[PDB]
Amino acid sequence: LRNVPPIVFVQDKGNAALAELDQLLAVADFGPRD
RNA sequence: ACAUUUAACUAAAACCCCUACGCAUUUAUAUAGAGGAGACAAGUAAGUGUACUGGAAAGUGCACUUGGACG
Ligand SMILES: [Mg+2]
Repeated sequence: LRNVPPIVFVQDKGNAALAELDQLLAVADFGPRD
């Protein structure tokens, strides 16, 4: 790019949610045959 | 181009040429029209030179400059 504005690095907190939900769903108990 | 005759017992008389200039030269005066400047009035950073496209508005190509940015 000819002109790039100043770069700001911002943490993303929308990924930890899905990671932790998958972690919980991988060991959670579900209904009989459901 | 044109031109020294008369006179002279004191001494004087006579003396008279032809051509420049225009359909040239020099500027200026006015007018057919055309075009200017001034006044009034109302993301691609920025430039220089050059070139092409476009009716314009502008865009793009090549080189150059910082009179920009880069914590
Ligand atoms: Mg130079």
